[PDB]
Amino acid sequence: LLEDRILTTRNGHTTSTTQSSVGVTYGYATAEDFVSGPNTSGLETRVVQAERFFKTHLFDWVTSDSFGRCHLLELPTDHKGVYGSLTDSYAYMRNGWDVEVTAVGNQFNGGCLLVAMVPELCSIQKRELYQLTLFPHQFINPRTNMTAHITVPFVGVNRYDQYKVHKPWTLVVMVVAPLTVNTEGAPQIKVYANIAPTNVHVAGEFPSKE
Amino acid sequence: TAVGNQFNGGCLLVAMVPELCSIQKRELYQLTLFPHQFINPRTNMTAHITVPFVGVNRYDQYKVHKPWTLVVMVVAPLTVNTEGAPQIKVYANIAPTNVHVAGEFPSKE
Amino acid sequence: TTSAGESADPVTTTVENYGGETQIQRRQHTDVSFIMDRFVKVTPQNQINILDLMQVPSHTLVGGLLRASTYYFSDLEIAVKHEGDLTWVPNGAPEKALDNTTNPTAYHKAPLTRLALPYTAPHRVLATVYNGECRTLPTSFNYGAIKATRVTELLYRMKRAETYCPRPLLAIHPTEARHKQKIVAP
Amino acid sequence: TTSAGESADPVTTTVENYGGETQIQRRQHTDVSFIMDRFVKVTPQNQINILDLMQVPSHTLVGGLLRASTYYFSDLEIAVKHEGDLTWVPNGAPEKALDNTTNPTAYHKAPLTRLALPYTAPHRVLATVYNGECRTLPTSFNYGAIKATRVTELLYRMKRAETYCPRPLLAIHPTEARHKQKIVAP
Amino acid sequence: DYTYTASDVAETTNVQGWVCLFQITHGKADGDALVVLASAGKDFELRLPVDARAE
Amino acid sequence: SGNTGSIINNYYMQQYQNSMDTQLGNDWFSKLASSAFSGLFGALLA
Amino acid sequence: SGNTGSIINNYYMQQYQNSMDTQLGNDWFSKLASSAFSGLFGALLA
Repeated sequence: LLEDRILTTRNGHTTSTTQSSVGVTYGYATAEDFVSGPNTSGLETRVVQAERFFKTHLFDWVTSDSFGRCHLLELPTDHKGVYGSLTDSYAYMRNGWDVEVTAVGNQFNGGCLLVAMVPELCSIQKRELYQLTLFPHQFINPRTNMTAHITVPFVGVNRYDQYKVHKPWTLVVMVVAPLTVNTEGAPQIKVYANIAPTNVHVAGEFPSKE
Repeated sequence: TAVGNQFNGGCLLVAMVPELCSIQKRELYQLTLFPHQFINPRTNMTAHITVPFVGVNRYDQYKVHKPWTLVVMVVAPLTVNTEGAPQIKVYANIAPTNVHVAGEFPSKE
Repeated sequence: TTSAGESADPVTTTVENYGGETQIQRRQHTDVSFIMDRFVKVTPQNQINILDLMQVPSHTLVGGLLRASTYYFSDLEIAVKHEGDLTWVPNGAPEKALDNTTNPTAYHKAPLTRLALPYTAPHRVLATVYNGECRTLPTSFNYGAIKATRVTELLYRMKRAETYCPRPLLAIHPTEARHKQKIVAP
Repeated sequence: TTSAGESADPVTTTVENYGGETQIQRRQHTDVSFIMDRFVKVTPQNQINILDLMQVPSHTLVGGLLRASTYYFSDLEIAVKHEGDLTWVPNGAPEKALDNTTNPTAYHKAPLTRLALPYTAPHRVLATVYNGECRTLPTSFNYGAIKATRVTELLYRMKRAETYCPRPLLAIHPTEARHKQKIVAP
Repeated sequence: DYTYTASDVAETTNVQGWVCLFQITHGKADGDALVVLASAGKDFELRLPVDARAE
Repeated sequence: SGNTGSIINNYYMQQYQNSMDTQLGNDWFSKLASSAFSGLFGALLA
Repeated sequence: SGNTGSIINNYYMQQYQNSMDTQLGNDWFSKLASSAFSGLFGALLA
């Protein structure tokens, strides 16, 4: 009746467990490229305390959404915790993302979401949504699962970034088949993301405002 | 740091005192019981003291307890004579060492 | 010897500098354990007394010397003259516990009760001074509490004492050139 | 960890699951022998007292904890303040035996009599609760009885105690969000 | 290194923090119960026996 | 073994100080507490 | 070790007479006083 595809991800002192797992999609690489190059002159450092899960609501999947309905979240996003303060203390940073997206209704719902991590996503056209599977992705399909998990490294024309002006990654969730509730389905599904920065490195310490 | 020049006279004692809930006057004669160094213009301009964490608890809650007080005391009054600097501003340059944290707070969001 | 006085490295010259000879010293009377280890009288409350070493007056030998340290550790002995039976309760007990006799209660036996008690605080050491409010000291800084129908005399004796970080120890300030006193004489 | 909660096999997770470290524990104060082994006061009858551990009040440490077991075993010590001489008689004695001095009689010696007594019941263990009438407990559940012209104080202390089959141990139910108390403080 | 098992009447804020249980979402679980129990961990330790009326 | 702490030996024989136990023919909660499952049960990741 | 002077051994175990210390993992003023400079610093003459 229910399932043994059971995963626990731990990032720092935060853990997340699902019993409907499907596995994790690794995008573009299995490990980060070189974190120390000439552009930081050996002055960069890792700050392990920012590597942990933070949470955000994305949207509510309702039966009136149809194929192509999208929700985008540019990354990094607002963060009121230590990763967030890192961006006000250092001029340059790089990190990857460990991403878990949840859409829980129950197994009597039908329909399907595609969740993908797309780099440099300066908005998308309608016909391009038919090829969104070219990006690191996973589906959420209620008869099988409730969680999508994607892990992606840092990418960009530069080995360290200035996040105050450039966002390398956008998480996108797209309705590929509309939600059905039938007589026993949940009446709508709220979609939430649980995200952890991975490998965060900073360089170039700012003055304070004092 | 207390920089005037070598034609000033007088003397400062700088000390790091633990748990210094204020000091009495007669106790200043024994401030050298604490980690200290003097600044005496004919010799030097910098005092440097390094001290570990101390306290009844192995980790502290700094929002309610301050384990260390830096104190600077005039032990002999400043003289300027004809070539001394006319006064000396005293500045501190301090670095936390070995900082360890535990018990992460929520954000205000 | 001359030396750099700004530095704070100790300099100890000896009489050998001008031809004398340093003698041998025997310093067991200034050993911390030894010297803290004797009883001192405190004025008691009538019934509930919390066992707190900062009650010993600061001019006494044990009070003078305890305040010359900032952190300390010791076990404790107390000798108490009391009416009724005496109950002790450890650090952290509710005050009402002082009325339940399964807590260590010593039945009256003339003329006084001498008790050996363990250190019981939740801290690795206690302190004579604490810079939290700046006078008041955290309430966990105590060795428990005692109660009897009337307690008449209370003496504290520190056992196994350790002291860390010395603090000023002040003598009487004389008004004349020397503090003069009548010294025991035949 | 997830697990099957219907099952009742104990699951003990540790802080290592999210990167902490389990520390060492020293649990001698919750050892049954140790913790039952201290005196507790009962209110006596004037003359005949049968020695029954269910007389110790259920809110005391020893009463709370004895009732947290369903079968127990121990030897016993009693300390008694009494006028006259004190006679003890074993389990199963006729009540009249309490007047014959060849039964263990302790002659008055101020201020109280402390006695070591054996377990004497005909059962391999006794019980704090017995489902025969369903409140009353079989009359053989006792450690004998004592008698003196007047007994003023009676304390029981369990020796070598064993407990079998744990039963509910209840704290005060707070009325507010936390049960708050005045704790011993300097 | 140790904390008090009792709560002092002076202590208005809880001295050892809070546990916070949240529901992230549910799909049709309205009215269902999550039951919760507590047990001692591997290094839980109680010391300094005290009898204080209480039951 | 409970709350007892004299180093020297009792003046009375054991047969007078305590009752003596006989045999015929932390035991259960200790075994129970030691058998507790302390693992994980998923697949762990990172 | 403080002010104690009985030659015979305590009747009670050490675990009852005192609290027991635990370890994790005249010390400073003795080392400090021993390190004191006791020399001269000039050249000495006679």
